[PDB]
This record gives sequence, structure tokens and C-alpha cells, in this order.
Amino acid sequence: MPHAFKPGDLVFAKMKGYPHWPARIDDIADGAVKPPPNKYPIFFFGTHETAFLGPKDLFPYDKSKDKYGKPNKRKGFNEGLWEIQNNPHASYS
Repeated sequence: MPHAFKPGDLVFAKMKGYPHWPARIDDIADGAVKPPPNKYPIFFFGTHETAFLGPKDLFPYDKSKDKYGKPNKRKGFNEGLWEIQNNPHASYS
């Protein structure tokens, strides 16, 4: 059975106006800005941007990849597909 989201989990994350996007739940570094309550820090592969999202916008990657893991015209998207499949836990700083 599912647990709650934890750092390191791989997802497609949904933002208004954008396709479901390859992403991971990030850790929060010591001294770094924390997310609002009930939100997680989401790192978006390809763009390398961070937003704060709740579970309603987070789709586990294994279950969802057949639907959402297809190339997209959007900037950074196909780079993001490579990252989530080939090195999802690397440092992209």
C-alpha cells in the first residue's frame, strides 16, 4: 500500500498551463527556505525549476509514465524525460 510522499520520490507534477512534467520530491537543505504547510518542494527535470505543490498535483512516476512520459514540444521537457529515466537522483545544481 502507498505511503506519503517522501524526498527522492519520482513523479509527474502538474502545474496550470503545463503538461504533466517529470519531477522529483526534493529534500530541503539545512538553512534553505521551507515549503508552505501541506506542500512539497518539487524539482522539475529539464527546466531544473522548483515549485511547491500538494499531492493533488503529484502522480507517481511508475504508474503514470505510460501516459505522460512521451516527448513534448515544451522547453526542457525532453531533457527532463532523459533525466528522470537515466539519473533522477543526481545533483542538477
